[PDB]
Amino acid sequence: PKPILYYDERSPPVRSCLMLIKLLDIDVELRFVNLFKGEQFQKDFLALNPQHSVPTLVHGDLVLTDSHAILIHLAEKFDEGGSLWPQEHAERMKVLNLLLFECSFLFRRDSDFMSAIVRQGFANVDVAHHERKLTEAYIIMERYLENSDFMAGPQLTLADLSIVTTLSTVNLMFPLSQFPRLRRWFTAMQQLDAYEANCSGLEKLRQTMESVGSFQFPSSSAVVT
Amino acid sequence: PKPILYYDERSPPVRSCLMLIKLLDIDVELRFVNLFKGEQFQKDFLALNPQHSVPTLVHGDLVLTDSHAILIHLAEKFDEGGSLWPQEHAERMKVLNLLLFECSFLFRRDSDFMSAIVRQGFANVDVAHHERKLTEAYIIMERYLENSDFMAGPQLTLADLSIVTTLSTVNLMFPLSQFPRLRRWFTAMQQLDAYEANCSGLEKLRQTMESVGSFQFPS
Ligand SMILES: N[C@@H](CCC(=O)N[C@@H](CS)C(=O)NCC(=O)O)C(=O)O
Ligand SMILES: N[C@@H](CCC(=O)N[C@@H](CS)C(=O)NCC(=O)O)C(=O)O
Repeated sequence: PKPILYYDERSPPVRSCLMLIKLLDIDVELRFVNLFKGEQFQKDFLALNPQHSVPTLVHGDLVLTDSHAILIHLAEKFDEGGSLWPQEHAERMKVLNLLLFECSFLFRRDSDFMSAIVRQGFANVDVAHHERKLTEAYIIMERYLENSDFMAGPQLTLADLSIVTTLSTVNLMFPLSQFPRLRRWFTAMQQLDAYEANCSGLEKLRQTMESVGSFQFPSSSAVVT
Repeated sequence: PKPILYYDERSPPVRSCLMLIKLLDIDVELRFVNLFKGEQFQKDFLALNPQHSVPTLVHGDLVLTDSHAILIHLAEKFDEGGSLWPQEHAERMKVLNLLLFECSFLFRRDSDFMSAIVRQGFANVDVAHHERKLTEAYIIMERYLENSDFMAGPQLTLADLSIVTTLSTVNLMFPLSQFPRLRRWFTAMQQLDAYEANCSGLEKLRQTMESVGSFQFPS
Protein backbone atom coordinates (compact mmCIF):
# COMPACT_ATOMS: atom_id res chain seq x y z
CA PRO A 1 0.00 0.00 0.00
CA LYS A 2 1.19 3.53 -0.83
CA PRO A 3 2.24 5.85 2.02
CA ILE A 4 -0.38 8.31 3.27
CA LEU A 5 0.92 11.68 4.49
CA TYR A 6 -1.31 13.82 6.71
CA TYR A 7 -0.01 17.31 6.17
CA ASP A 8 -0.27 21.08 6.27
CA GLU A 9 2.38 22.50 3.93
CA ARG A 10 2.79 25.57 6.15
CA SER A 11 4.59 23.29 8.67
CA PRO A 12 8.38 23.19 8.06
CA PRO A 13 8.75 19.52 9.09
CA VAL A 14 5.92 18.71 6.66
CA ARG A 15 7.86 20.51 3.93
CA SER A 16 10.96 18.45 4.75
CA CYS A 17 9.02 15.26 4.00
CA LEU A 18 7.57 16.84 0.86
CA MET A 19 11.12 17.59 -0.32
CA LEU A 20 12.24 14.00 0.25
CA ILE A 21 9.17 12.68 -1.58
CA LYS A 22 9.95 14.90 -4.56
CA LEU A 23 13.67 14.08 -4.49
CA LEU A 24 12.97 10.32 -4.56
CA ASP A 25 9.84 10.44 -6.79
CA ILE A 26 7.80 8.60 -4.16
CA ASP A 27 4.10 8.09 -4.91
CA VAL A 28 2.29 9.24 -1.75
CA GLU A 29 -1.33 10.08 -1.03
CA LEU A 30 -1.69 13.52 0.56
CA ARG A 31 -4.38 14.20 3.16
CA PHE A 32 -4.66 17.83 4.21
CA VAL A 33 -5.08 18.72 7.91
CA ASN A 34 -5.65 22.48 8.40
CA LEU A 35 -3.74 23.39 11.56
CA PHE A 36 -5.05 26.95 11.71
CA LYS A 37 -8.62 25.63 11.59
CA GLY A 38 -7.92 23.09 14.36
CA GLU A 39 -8.56 20.05 12.18
CA GLN A 40 -5.76 18.20 14.01
CA PHE A 41 -8.11 17.95 17.00
CA GLN A 42 -10.74 16.10 14.96
CA LYS A 43 -11.52 12.91 16.86
CA ASP A 44 -10.39 10.55 14.08
CA PHE A 45 -7.05 12.31 13.61
CA LEU A 46 -6.51 12.43 17.39
CA ALA A 47 -7.19 8.69 17.48
CA LEU A 48 -4.47 8.28 14.86
CA ASN A 49 -1.97 10.71 16.42
CA PRO A 50 -2.70 11.79 20.00
CA GLN A 51 0.07 14.41 19.64
CA HIS A 52 -2.18 16.12 17.05
CA SER A 53 0.83 16.99 14.89
CA VAL A 54 1.77 16.95 11.21
CA PRO A 55 3.52 15.32 9.46
CA THR A 56 1.89 12.00 10.26
CA LEU A 57 2.59 9.06 7.96
CA VAL A 58 0.53 5.89 7.58
CA HIS A 59 2.35 3.24 5.52
CA GLY A 60 0.62 -0.12 5.82
CA ASP A 61 0.41 -0.87 9.53
CA LEU A 62 3.12 1.64 10.46
CA VAL A 63 2.05 5.00 11.90
CA LEU A 64 4.85 7.58 12.27
CA THR A 65 4.14 10.82 14.16
CA ASP A 66 7.42 12.71 13.75
CA SER A 67 9.02 14.08 10.57
CA HIS A 68 12.44 12.72 11.51
CA ALA A 69 11.21 9.13 11.73
CA ILE A 70 9.31 9.70 8.46
CA LEU A 71 12.45 10.91 6.66
CA ILE A 72 14.45 7.92 7.93
CA HIS A 73 11.71 5.42 7.08
CA LEU A 74 11.21 6.75 3.55
CA ALA A 75 14.96 6.80 2.94
CA GLU A 76 15.30 3.19 4.10
CA LYS A 77 12.35 2.09 1.95
CA PHE A 78 12.93 4.17 -1.21
CA ASP A 79 16.65 5.06 -1.11
CA GLU A 80 18.13 1.76 0.08
CA GLY A 81 21.92 2.01 0.03
CA GLY A 82 21.73 5.72 -0.80
CA SER A 83 23.76 8.56 0.66
CA LEU A 84 20.83 10.57 2.11
CA TRP A 85 20.76 8.21 5.12
CA PRO A 86 24.27 6.83 4.78
CA GLN A 87 25.34 3.24 5.28
CA GLU A 88 28.54 3.78 7.25
CA HIS A 89 27.72 3.91 10.94
CA ALA A 90 29.63 7.06 11.88
CA GLU A 91 28.21 9.00 8.93
CA ARG A 92 24.70 7.82 9.77
CA MET A 93 25.12 8.87 13.42
CA LYS A 94 26.24 12.33 12.27
CA VAL A 95 23.06 12.74 10.20
CA LEU A 96 20.93 11.44 13.08
CA ASN A 97 22.69 13.92 15.40
CA LEU A 98 21.76 16.83 13.13
CA LEU A 99 18.17 15.63 12.73
CA LEU A 100 17.88 15.75 16.50
CA PHE A 101 19.44 19.24 16.54
CA GLU A 102 16.61 20.32 14.23
CA CYS A 103 14.01 18.69 16.45
CA SER A 104 15.39 19.72 19.85
CA PHE A 105 16.90 23.17 19.18
CA LEU A 106 16.14 24.93 15.88
CA PHE A 107 12.52 23.85 15.50
CA ARG A 108 11.81 24.16 19.21
CA ARG A 109 12.96 27.80 19.15
CA ASP A 110 11.18 28.69 15.91
CA SER A 111 7.97 27.06 17.19
CA ASP A 112 8.22 28.98 20.47
CA PHE A 113 8.50 32.25 18.52
CA MET A 114 5.77 31.56 15.96
CA SER A 115 3.36 30.15 18.56
CA ALA A 116 3.84 33.31 20.63
CA ILE A 117 2.86 35.45 17.61
CA VAL A 118 -0.30 33.39 17.09
CA ARG A 119 -1.30 33.39 20.77
CA GLN A 120 -0.38 36.99 21.64
CA GLY A 121 -0.21 38.93 18.40
CA PHE A 122 3.14 40.13 17.07
CA ALA A 123 3.01 43.47 18.90
CA ASN A 124 2.81 41.64 22.26
CA VAL A 125 5.68 39.21 21.57
CA ASP A 126 9.10 39.77 23.13
CA VAL A 127 10.76 39.79 19.71
CA ALA A 128 14.19 40.69 21.12
CA HIS A 129 14.13 37.55 23.26
CA HIS A 130 13.29 35.34 20.29
CA GLU A 131 15.85 37.12 18.11
CA ARG A 132 18.54 36.13 20.63
CA LYS A 133 17.37 32.52 20.81
CA LEU A 134 17.16 32.13 17.04
CA THR A 135 20.37 34.01 16.24
CA GLU A 136 22.01 31.50 18.59
CA ALA A 137 20.71 28.75 16.32
CA TYR A 138 22.13 30.63 13.32
CA ILE A 139 25.53 30.73 15.07
CA ILE A 140 25.45 26.96 15.69
CA MET A 141 24.53 26.13 12.10
CA GLU A 142 27.26 28.50 10.90
CA ARG A 143 29.72 26.49 13.04
CA TYR A 144 28.45 23.21 11.58
CA LEU A 145 29.03 24.57 8.09
CA GLU A 146 32.49 25.95 8.81
CA ASN A 147 33.67 22.31 8.65
CA SER A 148 31.56 20.74 5.87
CA ASP A 149 29.73 21.94 2.78
CA PHE A 150 26.47 20.38 3.99
CA MET A 151 25.05 20.17 7.50
CA ALA A 152 26.24 16.62 8.24
CA GLY A 153 29.21 16.17 5.92
CA PRO A 154 30.37 16.64 2.33
CA GLN A 155 27.08 15.77 0.60
CA LEU A 156 23.35 16.34 0.92
CA THR A 157 21.68 14.16 3.58
CA LEU A 158 18.33 13.95 5.36
CA ALA A 159 19.74 16.49 7.85
CA ASP A 160 19.77 19.19 5.17
CA LEU A 161 16.16 18.43 4.21
CA SER A 162 15.05 18.67 7.85
CA ILE A 163 17.01 21.84 8.65
CA VAL A 164 16.46 23.90 5.47
CA THR A 165 12.68 24.12 5.86
CA THR A 166 12.77 25.45 9.42
CA LEU A 167 15.75 27.66 8.49
CA SER A 168 13.75 29.19 5.65
CA THR A 169 10.93 29.77 8.14
CA VAL A 170 13.19 31.49 10.71
CA ASN A 171 14.63 33.61 7.88
CA LEU A 172 11.20 35.05 7.05
CA MET A 173 11.87 37.18 10.14
CA PHE A 174 15.59 37.22 10.84
CA PRO A 175 18.22 38.07 8.21
CA LEU A 176 21.27 35.96 7.36
CA SER A 177 23.55 38.92 6.49
CA GLN A 178 26.13 38.00 9.16
CA PHE A 179 26.23 34.27 8.30
CA PRO A 180 28.17 33.67 5.08
CA ARG A 181 28.37 29.87 5.29
CA LEU A 182 24.69 29.61 6.12
CA ARG A 183 23.83 31.91 3.19
CA ARG A 184 26.05 29.92 0.82
CA TRP A 185 24.45 26.65 1.98
CA PHE A 186 20.90 28.03 1.81
CA THR A 187 21.53 29.38 -1.70
CA ALA A 188 22.76 25.94 -2.78
CA MET A 189 19.71 24.23 -1.28
CA GLN A 190 17.51 26.66 -3.19
CA GLN A 191 19.08 25.50 -6.47
CA LEU A 192 17.94 21.93 -5.84
CA ASP A 193 14.92 20.82 -7.80
CA ALA A 194 13.53 19.31 -4.59
CA TYR A 195 13.46 22.77 -2.99
CA GLU A 196 10.39 23.58 -5.10
CA ALA A 197 8.48 21.54 -2.52
CA ASN A 198 9.41 24.07 0.20
CA CYS A 199 8.33 27.18 -1.70
CA SER A 200 4.53 27.00 -1.65
CA GLY A 201 4.05 26.18 2.03
CA LEU A 202 6.64 28.75 3.12
CA GLU A 203 4.69 31.49 1.35
CA LYS A 204 1.33 30.26 2.66
CA LEU A 205 2.82 30.25 6.16
CA ARG A 206 4.06 33.81 5.60
CA GLN A 207 0.56 34.96 4.57
CA THR A 208 -1.21 33.13 7.41
CA MET A 209 1.18 34.42 10.08
CA GLU A 210 0.93 38.03 8.93
CA SER A 211 -2.87 37.77 9.05
CA VAL A 212 -3.27 35.97 12.39
CA GLY A 213 -0.42 37.92 13.99
CA SER A 214 -1.37 41.34 12.52
CA PHE A 215 2.10 42.25 11.28
CA GLN A 216 4.43 42.05 8.29
CA PHE A 217 7.71 40.19 8.11
CA PRO A 218 10.50 42.49 6.87
CA SER A 219 10.63 41.70 3.15
CA SER A 220 14.40 42.25 3.11
CA SER A 221 15.11 39.34 5.48
CA ALA A 222 14.23 36.34 3.31
CA VAL A 223 17.05 35.01 1.13
CA VAL A 224 15.77 34.50 -2.43
CA THR A 225 17.78 33.35 -5.45
CA PRO B 1 39.16 4.21 22.76
CA LYS B 2 36.37 3.92 25.31
CA PRO B 3 33.45 6.34 24.98
CA ILE B 4 33.55 9.57 27.01
CA LEU B 5 30.24 10.84 28.41
CA TYR B 6 29.96 14.50 29.42
CA TYR B 7 27.12 14.53 31.92
CA ASP B 8 25.20 16.12 34.78
CA GLU B 9 23.03 13.41 36.33
CA ARG B 10 20.30 15.92 37.21
CA SER B 11 19.46 15.89 33.47
CA PRO B 12 16.84 13.25 32.56
CA PRO B 13 18.35 12.54 29.10
CA VAL B 14 21.69 12.06 30.86
CA ARG B 15 20.05 9.57 33.21
CA SER B 16 18.63 7.68 30.21
CA CYS B 17 22.18 7.20 28.91
CA LEU B 18 23.40 6.19 32.40
CA MET B 19 20.66 3.54 32.54
CA LEU B 20 21.68 2.09 29.17
CA ILE B 21 25.36 2.10 30.19
CA LYS B 22 24.48 0.10 33.31
CA LEU B 23 22.10 -2.20 31.45
CA LEU B 24 24.77 -3.11 28.86
CA ASP B 25 27.86 -2.95 31.17
CA ILE B 26 29.48 -0.38 28.90
CA ASP B 27 32.91 0.81 30.01
CA VAL B 28 32.72 4.61 29.69
CA GLU B 29 34.71 7.51 31.06
CA LEU B 30 32.37 9.98 32.81
CA ARG B 31 33.18 13.71 32.76
CA PHE B 32 31.06 15.92 34.99
CA VAL B 33 29.82 19.25 33.60
CA ASN B 34 28.04 21.23 36.34
CA LEU B 35 25.05 22.76 34.55
CA PHE B 36 24.11 24.84 37.57
CA LYS B 37 27.53 26.51 37.51
CA GLY B 38 27.21 27.08 33.75
CA GLU B 39 30.16 24.81 32.93
CA GLN B 40 28.43 23.93 29.63
CA PHE B 41 29.48 27.42 28.45
CA GLN B 42 33.20 26.84 29.10
CA LYS B 43 35.17 27.52 25.93
CA ASP B 44 36.33 23.96 25.29
CA PHE B 45 32.96 22.31 25.90
CA LEU B 46 31.21 24.86 23.65
CA ALA B 47 33.78 24.09 20.96
CA LEU B 48 32.83 20.44 21.37
CA ASN B 49 29.06 21.01 21.54
CA PRO B 50 27.78 24.44 20.40
CA GLN B 51 24.35 23.51 21.81
CA HIS B 52 25.99 23.51 25.29
CA SER B 53 23.97 20.48 26.36
CA VAL B 54 24.40 17.20 28.22
CA PRO B 55 24.59 14.38 27.48
CA THR B 56 27.45 14.71 24.99
CA LEU B 57 29.28 11.56 23.90
CA VAL B 58 32.78 11.48 22.40
CA HIS B 59 33.58 8.05 20.96
CA GLY B 60 36.75 8.21 18.92
CA ASP B 61 36.15 10.88 16.30
CA LEU B 62 32.34 10.72 16.69
CA VAL B 63 30.78 13.52 18.78
CA LEU B 64 27.08 13.05 19.63
CA THR B 65 25.13 15.92 21.19
CA ASP B 66 21.71 14.36 21.81
CA SER B 67 20.74 11.55 24.18
CA HIS B 68 18.59 9.85 21.54
CA ALA B 69 21.51 9.51 19.13
CA ILE B 70 23.71 8.35 22.02
CA LEU B 71 21.20 5.65 23.02
CA ILE B 72 20.96 4.37 19.45
CA HIS B 73 24.75 4.55 18.89
CA LEU B 74 25.57 2.64 22.09
CA ALA B 75 22.88 0.03 21.43
CA GLU B 76 24.24 -0.51 17.90
CA LYS B 77 27.87 -0.78 18.99
CA PHE B 78 27.43 -2.65 22.28
CA ASP B 79 24.13 -4.60 21.98
CA GLU B 80 24.04 -5.88 18.40
CA GLY B 81 21.22 -8.40 18.17
CA GLY B 82 19.54 -7.17 21.35
CA SER B 83 15.90 -6.28 21.87
CA LEU B 84 16.45 -2.69 23.06
CA TRP B 85 17.01 -1.42 19.49
CA PRO B 86 15.12 -4.02 17.41
CA GLN B 87 16.57 -5.16 14.08
CA GLU B 88 13.21 -5.57 12.31
CA HIS B 89 12.46 -2.32 10.48
CA ALA B 90 8.85 -1.84 11.63
CA GLU B 91 9.72 -2.44 15.28
CA ARG B 92 12.78 -0.19 14.99
CA MET B 93 10.71 2.64 13.48
CA LYS B 94 8.23 2.26 16.32
CA VAL B 95 11.02 2.69 18.89
CA LEU B 96 12.39 5.66 16.92
CA ASN B 97 8.93 7.23 16.82
CA LEU B 98 8.65 7.03 20.61
CA LEU B 99 12.20 8.35 21.13
CA LEU B 100 11.15 11.39 19.12
CA PHE B 101 7.92 11.72 21.13
CA GLU B 102 10.14 11.94 24.24
CA CYS B 103 12.30 14.63 22.61
CA SER B 104 9.56 16.64 20.88
CA PHE B 105 6.65 16.42 23.34
CA LEU B 106 7.34 15.00 26.82
CA PHE B 107 10.80 16.51 27.40
CA ARG B 108 9.89 19.75 25.63
CA ARG B 109 6.97 20.29 28.00
CA ASP B 110 8.81 19.24 31.12
CA SER B 111 11.72 21.49 30.16
CA ASP B 112 9.31 24.39 29.57
CA PHE B 113 7.92 23.89 33.09
CA MET B 114 11.25 23.43 34.88
CA SER B 115 12.78 26.39 33.03
CA ALA B 116 9.84 28.56 34.06
CA ILE B 117 10.63 27.70 37.68
CA VAL B 118 14.31 28.60 37.43
CA ARG B 119 13.56 31.83 35.56
CA GLN B 120 10.51 33.16 37.43
CA GLY B 121 10.58 31.38 40.77
CA PHE B 122 8.12 28.61 41.59
CA ALA B 123 5.71 31.05 43.26
CA ASN B 124 5.22 32.93 39.96
CA VAL B 125 4.91 29.99 37.54
CA ASP B 126 1.52 29.34 35.93
CA VAL B 127 1.34 25.88 37.49
CA ALA B 128 -2.14 25.11 36.13
CA HIS B 129 -0.99 25.80 32.57
CA HIS B 130 1.94 23.38 32.85
CA GLU B 131 -0.27 20.88 34.66
CA ARG B 132 -2.52 20.83 31.61
CA LYS B 133 0.42 20.49 29.20
CA LEU B 134 2.12 17.70 31.16
CA THR B 135 -1.12 15.88 32.01
CA GLU B 136 -1.75 15.78 28.28
CA ALA B 137 1.55 13.92 27.94
CA TYR B 138 0.45 11.45 30.63
CA ILE B 139 -2.78 10.87 28.69
CA ILE B 140 -0.82 10.13 25.51
CA MET B 141 1.53 7.67 27.23
CA GLU B 142 -1.43 5.94 28.89
CA ARG B 143 -2.83 5.31 25.40
CA TYR B 144 0.58 4.16 24.11
CA LEU B 145 0.40 1.48 26.82
CA GLU B 146 -3.05 0.13 26.01
CA ASN B 147 -1.99 -2.98 24.07
CA SER B 148 1.61 -3.40 25.26
CA ASP B 149 3.54 -3.78 28.52
CA PHE B 150 6.20 -1.26 27.40
CA MET B 151 6.13 2.01 25.47
CA ALA B 152 6.99 0.54 22.05
CA GLY B 153 5.80 -3.06 22.36
CA PRO B 154 5.98 -6.25 24.45
CA GLN B 155 9.68 -5.75 25.40
CA LEU B 156 11.79 -3.05 27.03
CA THR B 157 13.41 -0.80 24.39
CA LEU B 158 15.43 2.41 24.20
CA ALA B 159 12.10 4.26 24.17
CA ASP B 160 11.41 3.15 27.76
CA LEU B 161 14.86 4.27 28.93
CA SER B 162 14.41 7.68 27.33
CA ILE B 163 10.86 8.23 28.62
CA VAL B 164 11.19 6.89 32.19
CA THR B 165 13.78 9.44 33.31
CA THR B 166 11.79 12.44 32.12
CA LEU B 167 8.58 10.81 33.42
CA SER B 168 10.13 10.45 36.88
CA THR B 169 11.09 14.12 36.65
CA VAL B 170 7.57 15.25 35.68
CA ASN B 171 6.36 13.03 38.56
CA LEU B 172 8.34 15.14 41.03
CA MET B 173 5.43 17.59 40.63
CA PHE B 174 2.46 15.68 39.13
CA PRO B 175 1.30 12.28 40.45
CA LEU B 176 0.40 9.20 38.39
CA SER B 177 -2.59 8.05 40.45
CA GLN B 178 -5.05 8.72 37.60
CA PHE B 179 -3.16 6.69 35.00
CA PRO B 180 -3.29 2.98 35.87
CA ARG B 181 -1.26 1.71 32.90
CA LEU B 182 1.35 4.46 33.27
CA ARG B 183 1.63 3.94 37.05
CA ARG B 184 2.06 0.17 36.62
CA TRP B 185 4.68 0.71 33.91
CA PHE B 186 6.61 3.18 36.07
CA THR B 187 6.49 0.79 39.02
CA ALA B 188 7.78 -2.03 36.81
CA MET B 189 10.57 0.20 35.44
CA GLN B 190 11.61 0.96 39.02
CA GLN B 191 12.20 -2.77 39.59
CA LEU B 192 14.99 -2.84 36.98
CA ASP B 193 18.54 -3.09 38.27
CA ALA B 194 19.43 -0.36 35.77
CA TYR B 195 16.82 2.00 37.23
CA GLU B 196 19.27 2.54 40.10
CA ALA B 197 21.13 4.72 37.57
CA ASN B 198 18.16 7.16 37.64
CA CYS B 199 17.84 7.44 41.42
CA SER B 200 20.80 9.59 42.42
CA GLY B 201 20.38 12.26 39.72
CA LEU B 202 16.62 12.54 40.19
CA GLU B 203 17.07 13.29 43.90
CA LYS B 204 19.90 15.73 43.14
CA LEU B 205 17.58 17.52 40.70
CA ARG B 206 14.86 17.66 43.35
CA GLN B 207 17.25 19.17 45.90
CA THR B 208 18.78 21.64 43.44
CA MET B 209 15.43 22.79 42.01
CA GLU B 210 14.01 23.32 45.49
CA SER B 211 16.91 25.48 46.60
CA VAL B 212 16.98 27.61 43.43
CA GLY B 213 13.20 27.60 43.05
CA SER B 214 12.87 28.63 46.72
CA PHE B 215 10.11 26.06 46.98
CA GLN B 216 9.31 22.44 47.78
CA PHE B 217 7.84 19.93 45.37
CA PRO B 218 4.51 18.52 46.65
CA SER B 219 6.12 15.09 46.51
N1 LIG C 1 8.95 16.98 16.15
C1 LIG C 1 7.75 16.93 15.38
C2 LIG C 1 7.13 18.34 15.38
C3 LIG C 1 5.75 18.26 14.69
C4 LIG C 1 4.95 19.55 15.01
O1 LIG C 1 4.98 20.06 16.10
N2 LIG C 1 4.18 20.11 13.90
C5 LIG C 1 3.41 21.31 14.13
C6 LIG C 1 3.39 22.18 12.89
S1 LIG C 1 5.01 22.87 12.49
C7 LIG C 1 1.97 20.89 14.40
O2 LIG C 1 1.50 19.90 13.90
N3 LIG C 1 1.18 21.73 15.29
C8 LIG C 1 -0.20 21.33 15.52
C9 LIG C 1 -0.47 21.18 16.98
O3 LIG C 1 0.50 21.02 17.75
O4 LIG C 1 -1.65 21.18 17.40
C10 LIG C 1 8.10 16.58 13.92
O5 LIG C 1 9.29 16.79 13.55
O6 LIG C 1 7.22 16.09 13.11
N1 LIG D 1 17.30 16.77 23.02
C1 LIG D 1 18.47 16.85 23.86
C2 LIG D 1 18.14 17.72 25.10
C3 LIG D 1 19.44 17.88 25.93
C4 LIG D 1 19.22 19.00 26.98
O1 LIG D 1 18.52 19.95 26.75
N2 LIG D 1 19.92 18.84 28.25
C5 LIG D 1 19.75 19.88 29.24
C6 LIG D 1 19.71 19.25 30.61
S1 LIG D 1 18.18 18.32 30.80
C7 LIG D 1 20.98 20.81 29.21
O2 LIG D 1 22.06 20.38 28.98
N3 LIG D 1 20.82 22.22 29.53
C8 LIG D 1 21.96 23.11 29.54
C9 LIG D 1 21.76 24.25 28.60
O3 LIG D 1 20.84 24.18 27.75
O4 LIG D 1 22.51 25.26 28.66
C10 LIG D 1 18.90 15.43 24.30
O5 LIG D 1 18.04 14.50 24.31
O6 LIG D 1 20.10 15.20 24.66
